[PDB]
Amino acid sequence: GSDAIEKAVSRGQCLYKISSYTSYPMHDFYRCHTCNTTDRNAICVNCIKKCHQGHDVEFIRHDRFFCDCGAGTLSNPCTLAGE
Ligand SMILES: [Zn+2]
Ligand SMILES: [Zn+2]
Ligand SMILES: [Zn+2]
Repeated sequence: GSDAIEKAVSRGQCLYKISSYTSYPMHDFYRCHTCNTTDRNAICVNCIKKCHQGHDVEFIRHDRFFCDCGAGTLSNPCTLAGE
């Protein structure tokens, strides 16, 4: 496919800013067990490194997802969405 997702990741931004909740772009996604209000959350790599620094996190797989951190559905607010 195109490099558009990889480029967005390289810019350091959250992938929700290009996926919203209506598309499922393909990239690496992670899970945060510390912020588990939603049970099987999927979090983009920039959010896991910044919004979940020091949290209990795991890489899950490279597959289609939209970022639950940027969507605003986790216990904590996304630090890549406007602070
Ligand atoms: Zn994100
Ligand atoms: Zn977390
Ligand atoms: Zn985030």
